[PDB]
Amino acid sequence: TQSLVSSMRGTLGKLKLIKSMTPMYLQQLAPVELAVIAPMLPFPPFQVP
Amino acid sequence: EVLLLPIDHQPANVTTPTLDFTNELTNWRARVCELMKNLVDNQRYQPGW
Repeated sequence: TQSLVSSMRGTLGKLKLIKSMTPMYLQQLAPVELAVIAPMLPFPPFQVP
Repeated sequence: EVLLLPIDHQPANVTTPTLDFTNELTNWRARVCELMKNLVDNQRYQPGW
């Protein structure tokens, strides 16, 4: 009944534009930290491409 | 003996003050409201309201 249509579209758009530092954390800082950690391991890294 | 003022003045037209809107700050408030009316007018920003 079109109010739920409008509120759905608004909830979508605002949920699209919420703020969160987590994606840029994953894109910039987390592999840097992970690489700094990675030699200090009892279980050395073991990857398959 | 000069005193710089950051807004504009015009001296007393008459000594019985009464309302007009043809001045600077009501002008400014009117333009800010015109922007906000235009912003709510453009539908691509909010689809939710």
